[PDB]
Amino acid sequence: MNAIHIGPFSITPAARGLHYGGLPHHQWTLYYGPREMAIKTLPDSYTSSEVRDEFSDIIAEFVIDARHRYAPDVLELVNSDGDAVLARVAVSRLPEALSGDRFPYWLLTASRPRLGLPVTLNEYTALAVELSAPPLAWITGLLPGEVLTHDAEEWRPPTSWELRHVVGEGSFTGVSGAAAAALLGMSATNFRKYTAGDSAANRQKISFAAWHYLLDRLGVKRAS
Repeated sequence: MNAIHIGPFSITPAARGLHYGGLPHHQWTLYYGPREMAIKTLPDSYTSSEVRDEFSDIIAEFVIDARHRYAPDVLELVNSDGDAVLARVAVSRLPEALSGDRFPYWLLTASRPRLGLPVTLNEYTALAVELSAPPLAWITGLLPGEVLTHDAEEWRPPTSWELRHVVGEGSFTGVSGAAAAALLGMSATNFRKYTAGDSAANRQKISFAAWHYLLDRLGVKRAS
């Protein structure tokens, strides 16, 4: 009857069980941090991974909701007075020269309010290199800004709960602790001092530079 952890998710059994149809069950609750997500009444004869699996659909649609809810803005390349979209690019930040003929392409916002700027192809290229969003940028939709900021005066190290958004096989990147450690050039043992049940008594937290470098290597947030 031990509680189960899938990255930042938690499935816990209630303190006392119950009989249902003469057999012992327990109600298990799915938690995303403090948010209660789902309740299911499960036979005690269920293994741990039987409990775990019964909730993996509700988790999957959470992810789906988050990939959409936090998807980056998208820019569109069209011919100057052309008629089709020639390319699209997701961008984690908008170009500062956007508003309402020497140039042969327009870079357009894919959503209203429509902002545009005229660009040569080399200009479009430089912009996309600079601004392109990385594959898992939507995970930043779930982390607090104190953790994401490059302002060393306001930066707060992530908690193990926040770290588990991005490392751990049940995390939203799927990338395990041991792989994460190698990215940072540390031992698996040393990196796991940051993500543990007892990590509150581990005085060494992840460094500002390691964390932002990590988020880049995992494809969550460009170091720029």
